Amino acid sequence: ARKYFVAANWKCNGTLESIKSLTNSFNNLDFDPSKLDVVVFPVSVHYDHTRKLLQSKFSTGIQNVSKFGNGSYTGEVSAEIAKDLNIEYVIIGHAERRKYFHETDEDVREKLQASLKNNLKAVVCFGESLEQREQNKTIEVITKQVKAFVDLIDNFDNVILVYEPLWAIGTGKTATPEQAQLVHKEIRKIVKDTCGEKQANQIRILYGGSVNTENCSSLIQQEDIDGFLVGNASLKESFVDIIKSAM
Amino acid sequence: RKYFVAANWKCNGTLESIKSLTNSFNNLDFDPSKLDVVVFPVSVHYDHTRKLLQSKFSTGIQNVSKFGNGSYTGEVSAEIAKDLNIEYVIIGHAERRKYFHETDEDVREKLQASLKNNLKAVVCFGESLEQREQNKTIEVITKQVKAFVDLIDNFDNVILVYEPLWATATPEQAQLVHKEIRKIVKDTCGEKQANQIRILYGGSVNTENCSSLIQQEDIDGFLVGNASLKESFVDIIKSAM
Repeated sequence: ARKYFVAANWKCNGTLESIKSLTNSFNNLDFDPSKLDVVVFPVSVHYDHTRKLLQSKFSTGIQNVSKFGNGSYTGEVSAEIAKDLNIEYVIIGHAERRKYFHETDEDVREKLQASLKNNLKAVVCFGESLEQREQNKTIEVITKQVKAFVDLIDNFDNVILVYEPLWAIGTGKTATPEQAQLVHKEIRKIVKDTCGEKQANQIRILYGGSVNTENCSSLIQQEDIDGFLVGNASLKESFVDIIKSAM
Repeated sequence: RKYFVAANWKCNGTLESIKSLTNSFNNLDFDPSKLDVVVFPVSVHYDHTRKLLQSKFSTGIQNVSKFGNGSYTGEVSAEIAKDLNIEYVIIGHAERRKYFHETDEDVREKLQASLKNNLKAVVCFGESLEQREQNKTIEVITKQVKAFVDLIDNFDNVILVYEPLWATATPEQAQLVHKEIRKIVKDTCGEKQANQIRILYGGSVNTENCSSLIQQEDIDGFLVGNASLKESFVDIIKSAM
């Protein structure tokens, strides 16, 4: 049994009073952190505020980390600084950062190396576009993307994979649980081949497409879906029910 | 115009190093009504640094998003910065132009967003070594400044920074570029506006060279990097006192 993993990616949202209440509207929900991981990823300038308000059962992290260490990189947050602040998790390679800020697989690899080097846990995202899927390149692109960083994973509890089906985000199309499952299986096989069977069976793989209260239960019951990276729906108080689906 | 001395800590610091350095700084007496002093820590250090620093010190962040709130994982909107009462933002720093491909279009959009949310902007620009070697210094800087200068409303609330990426720079060279920068503001904005606007030197500034830079007619302060990590930074503040 892999520990399930449910993550709130607030993205660029929130406003002091908004957090505060939502963090309290969580919080009341009882769960055991020894059996289920729950991580909240607020905006960097909300981290301290959100960490204080959330109870120890909730893990926290930030939505990006630098590929450079400390030094002359205006605007960046190093893994070193994140370590010092006891920031536990980092998100790496999110589709939005690949798209809008030109993050490559080389960046993902380097960000992951830096994060592990400073005892950080990494939520690493990847996935294929619609036209890559239309040409039966799903397995090809995902293999390339995963192989870009997968040889760096030391402890397989501390690195968590996220499949974001870019092909069914802002495109019209929509992924069924069976399709997600089939890709998740393939992702696990890639980890099996490159790292070993035990490591592949240990590693959490989350679904990072559109997750809400309506579809969450039918996704988590899939064999190789171990949780979610939730966006839009993690801004709502009902997110607590998405946590209950993995409970 | 008020002189303006800014600490750009870049990607440096620890909770402890900031407790002491911020205490060092607090001891130095100065009047915020006569001299602006801004500290730009890394985003995850902002709250920590704001609490420790006394009200006389202004604070800000080292970058801001060009998008508003929404699906932009990793970004900090001017909206969010407003809500947190963050006063200043740095825009268009050389390191972000270089490593993260920030353009003049980005600078312009980040500035618009910042003003739109009542934020003060420290806007950087400057020419590379090869641009300087081909006598394009004035050309590049004119292009870079003109990219955003038509957006400035209150000329106390937007502060220019000339960073000689090409380096280092002597005070005469800096002064000559600063003069040209002011002229661009003068004849593409107005007289009271160019004489109002602060223009900082953003190259390597330390205790040795700070005094000879600030005495130049058109140098109104600094954006200090490396040297702003030290307790001696307080002496760089004294040079503009």
